Amino acid sequence: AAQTTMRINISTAQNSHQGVAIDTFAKEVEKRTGGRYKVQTFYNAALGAERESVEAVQLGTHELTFSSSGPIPNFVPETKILDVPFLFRDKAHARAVLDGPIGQELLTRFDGKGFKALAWAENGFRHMSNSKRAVKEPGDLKGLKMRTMENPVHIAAYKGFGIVTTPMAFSEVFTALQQGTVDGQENPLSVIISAKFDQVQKHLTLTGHVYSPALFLMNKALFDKLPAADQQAFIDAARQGAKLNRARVDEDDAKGVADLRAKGMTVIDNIDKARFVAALAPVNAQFEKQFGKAALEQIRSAQ
Ligand SMILES: O=C(O)[C@H](O)[C@H](O)CO
Repeated sequence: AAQTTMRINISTAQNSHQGVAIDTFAKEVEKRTGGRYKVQTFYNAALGAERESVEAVQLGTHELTFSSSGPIPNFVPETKILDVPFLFRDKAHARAVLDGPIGQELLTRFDGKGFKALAWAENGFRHMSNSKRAVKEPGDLKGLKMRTMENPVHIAAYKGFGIVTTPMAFSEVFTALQQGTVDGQENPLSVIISAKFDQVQKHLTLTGHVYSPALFLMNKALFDKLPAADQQAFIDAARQGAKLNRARVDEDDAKGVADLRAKGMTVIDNIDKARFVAALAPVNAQFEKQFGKAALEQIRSAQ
């Protein structure tokens, strides 16, 4: 029987929340299509880091990618609202928003930019790490040189803390931290652990300053050529991928502080979040003007 082999990649390790996502997706696609579609999985930025990969999928040089929302505004501007600091109360809030009508509407914004966005998934809440000093209050961030993703909302937000930002593809981060080009970076525990950033970062604070969604993306032309039953199979495979992805994030978050302490990191997990929110007031006010009160309240009031 005719079979098609496609490729999907991530910037992170096979042994991570995102590796679980794409391995689960590949297994489900094969099962739900009775072997007529197979998906080869690639890790650690093989086939490109996130921005390059989203571009590649748009071009069609490979078929699929799983990416955080970080580089997405370079392609689909509507997702920026999700990247606002301190927008989501907790993972349940974020997941409910993305799975429900608000997130579905955002998926439709990908169609006109040459993707099928199969499903929302999760990277996690992001936390600040660095080599220089323990961060116990927002003032401790001032002057730190921090790598960021290629995301305009994060860059503006972190400048609000007095951080000196440098956007970089994820594939360059470990080496930049090791060499001291930047003092630090920010990422969920799922990434910090799987990327072994404990080896090149002494300090971590659970600032939880933004929620980082992720997405399964497919080249639109390729998706549209799938038979209808197979389109449905790919969507359902992605949703199952998101389920196991989120479960792994939950496990990582539950055990991660003890794990990273055992590995030698000084992890500050007791901070006054209100103080960090207050520090961003000027930039918060700009985001409120940018996205509008209705859209931000629509998300904040979701339950
Ligand atoms: O820091 C980043 O670039 C991302 O969190 C990473 O590629 C996983 O999605």
